[PDB]
Amino acid sequence: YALMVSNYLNWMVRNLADMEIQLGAVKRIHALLKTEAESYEGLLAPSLIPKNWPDQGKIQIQNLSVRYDSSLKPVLKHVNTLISPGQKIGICGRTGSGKSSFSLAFFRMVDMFEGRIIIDGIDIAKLPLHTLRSRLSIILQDPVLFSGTIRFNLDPEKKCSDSTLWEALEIAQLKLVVKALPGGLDAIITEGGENFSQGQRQLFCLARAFVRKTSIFIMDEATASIDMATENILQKVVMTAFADRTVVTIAHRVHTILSADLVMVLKRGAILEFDKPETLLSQKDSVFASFV
Amino acid sequence: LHQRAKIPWRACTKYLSSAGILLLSLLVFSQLLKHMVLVAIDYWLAKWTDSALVLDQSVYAMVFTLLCSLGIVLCLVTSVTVEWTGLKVAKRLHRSLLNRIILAPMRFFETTPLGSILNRFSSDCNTIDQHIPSTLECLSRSTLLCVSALTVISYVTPVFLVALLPLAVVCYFIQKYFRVASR
Amino acid sequence: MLSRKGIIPEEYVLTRLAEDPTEPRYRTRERRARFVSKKGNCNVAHKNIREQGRFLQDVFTTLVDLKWPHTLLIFTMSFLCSWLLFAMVWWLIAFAHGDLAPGEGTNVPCVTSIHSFSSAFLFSIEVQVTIGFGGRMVTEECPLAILILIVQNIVGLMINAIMLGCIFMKTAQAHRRAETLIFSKHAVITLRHGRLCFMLRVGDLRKSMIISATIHMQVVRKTTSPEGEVVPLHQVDIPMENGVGGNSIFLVAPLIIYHVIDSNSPLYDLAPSDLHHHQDLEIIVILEGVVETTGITTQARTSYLADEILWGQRFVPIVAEEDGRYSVDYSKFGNTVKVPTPLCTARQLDEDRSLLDAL
Repeated sequence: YALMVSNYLNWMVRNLADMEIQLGAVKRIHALLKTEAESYEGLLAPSLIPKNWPDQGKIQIQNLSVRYDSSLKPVLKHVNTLISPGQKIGICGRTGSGKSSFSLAFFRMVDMFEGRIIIDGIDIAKLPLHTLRSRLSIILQDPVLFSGTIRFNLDPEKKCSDSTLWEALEIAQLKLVVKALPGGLDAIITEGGENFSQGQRQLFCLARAFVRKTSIFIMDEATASIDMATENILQKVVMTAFADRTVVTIAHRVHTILSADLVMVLKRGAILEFDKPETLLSQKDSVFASFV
Repeated sequence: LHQRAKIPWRACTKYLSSAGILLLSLLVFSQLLKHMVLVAIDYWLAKWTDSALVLDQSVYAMVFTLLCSLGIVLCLVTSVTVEWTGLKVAKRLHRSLLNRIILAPMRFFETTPLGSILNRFSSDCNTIDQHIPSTLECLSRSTLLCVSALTVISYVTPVFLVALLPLAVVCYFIQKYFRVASR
Repeated sequence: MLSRKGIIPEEYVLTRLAEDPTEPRYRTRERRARFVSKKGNCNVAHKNIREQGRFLQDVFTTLVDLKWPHTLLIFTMSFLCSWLLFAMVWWLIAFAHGDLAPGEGTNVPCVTSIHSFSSAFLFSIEVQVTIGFGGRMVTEECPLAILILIVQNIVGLMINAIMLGCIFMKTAQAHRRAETLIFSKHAVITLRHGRLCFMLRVGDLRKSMIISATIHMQVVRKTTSPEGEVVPLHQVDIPMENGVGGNSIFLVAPLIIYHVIDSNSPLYDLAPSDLHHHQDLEIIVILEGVVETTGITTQARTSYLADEILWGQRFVPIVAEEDGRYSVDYSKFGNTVKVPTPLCTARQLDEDRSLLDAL
């Protein structure tokens, strides 16, 4: 055993060093596990405080104080505005202050310092985030599709059949693609559709929005689209209005964010002008200048 | 100040705790018992040879045969236990990591880079699922063999431990410097 | 052997990507490299020196330079090696001559009363130290003993002569007197006679004078010429502003060593804000002179980093005539007191005077 001490001290030290360098890779994993937030704590009766489901779309924003870190820059200041049932108020604020943050925080994904984010007159500030975030359709400027089956991509949880899901998808847009699709409503989207289309992505987003049966559909203008594709998106918006009757679109495309119902400007972190009709905004001077 | 990042129990305990008590106890017991049998069979060989120089020898062979069989059996048990414990720890860590990452704020993903999350997910889980079990078994075997070897040496010659402590001090210094550089 | 041989395969499909560097702050790691320390000890580590034995050829300069404990070791080892070397020779010539074997009454040993190696070693001690305890003589029987006696005496006298010389040059050392020459920790700047001057104080603690005390002064700075030259440490000399333009100084009581800043001085564009910690200035000061008690020339050195300057202060008076004699109070030697000053570059002072005169 004296002979074999020489190659046991060596292994002890070397494996100690290897274990240290490898245990570093467990420290970093527990470091990621040390980020606890996003608690699904609904301090109410999840089935008795709201109804079966909110569907009216009369969610009037009342004194929504918005924050993300609550450190140096609030955005909203007591937005006392009401969206009437069916009144699709498409309002785009100042691109620098409240353009994207407003839509992002509409899903209770930001720090609401005070006030109450009403949903059809109900307190949605104490609603189950698992259920509340599912019955409010939205779209984003940067579309992205998770790879998998067309049914899985469009609506995995709902699992709507061909009679409902396929009919809605085909009617909304991409009828030619539907025929081209080798499988149809259950065909695998290759790598998220790396070569399918760009404007059809937003079209499928609106189709998936129509699949959740959610009355509201918060929209946003595409980063880039063709003139023909812009007309296709316009027809999709018209179809969405004629089918769901509710929408809230904050479109950065100023030369195409005019046709709407109501306008609201959030300049320097304040609501400088509100106009429930569109003609009230185009009648003024400062609001008209900022809207043209 | 942060150079001494060696975690004797800060991070090692987390790995063992994730495995569980019903598996940590079995693993430690199996390793200790297997090495005790190896010490016993070596000691029995010495006694049998000593009694065969001045010449019940069939009984020596019987005991020696029934000690090698126990050694082989204990080796298999220890190997299976170490591998199984590593698998369970890796599975539980991956499940917990996915569950927590699901329940996170959007601000976290917006702030922390996608590269950081992706790297410490894939690469770190692979290291903890295919390289830590083998390294732990090798480290355990090495250090337990070394303690066994020095104990046997001191048992054969009690004088040795008198000069072991100065020699061990030198060994300790070598270990410290190597680790600080090797990292 | 976790990965003694199994580390050869490579996945090459790793998910490693960019990560936060978390590099340490450079300001904390970087510290101003002083050319010379507060008390001599030039902190200029040399590099890539080609050794041609020059450092070991001048063995006597080396011997005097070494510390006393090392000189004592060399002193002891030189004597003891010679003593042991000749002890071997004396023992071996006796054992060759066959005089410690017989004990015969008619044989005459060539070295009387050699019975062992201890006797031979004691005989070597006696010959080279010149004690001669008489019990170990040299007879006339073998002429080789006489030759070895001559060699041992001459070697011993040479070794004693060399060690005496090294000791005498080590007692005449004057490096411990340069530690009684005292320079103020931090220097000041103040307008004396309407001219902005860089002051300083130097004092002597011993009562023995230093003759021919010469003060030099240099401004170490990284200076670049218009022609692309980048000198790393362009040592620029500084006038001492004496009464006869020389570098001489007569030091009994602590004196003020001030340098008037003019158009020729490199310190002519110094701003009080530009006098911070991370600044490229170091004002070397050299106080030479021959010590009167030994006649050996010395240097006293110090450096004044930019942060070691205190703008707009003056030194407190130190000498008072409390009794018939003059009294110097070294307690206030360092002390400085603030005084109003134009907090701007000295160039803007000459320009102001010129503009006022024209107006």
